[PDB]
Amino acid sequence: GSSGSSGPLPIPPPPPDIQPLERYWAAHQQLRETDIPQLSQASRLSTQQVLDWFDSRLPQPAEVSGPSSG
Repeated sequence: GSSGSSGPLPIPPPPPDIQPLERYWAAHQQLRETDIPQLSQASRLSTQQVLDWFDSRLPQPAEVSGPSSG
């Protein structure tokens, strides 16, 4: 945790964590406007990032073999 910056910018920030959404997804498999901002903060991503993450995960309209779920 630190702040402040001038001319020469400090080293670049580390990569985000998708684990937060990965677990939550398989855990509940339901994105909520309330869990959107809460999760995004964990994965260190933008509110839009999480929205696209789940949206992309969801079953898109297309021809698929047939994944066994239950």
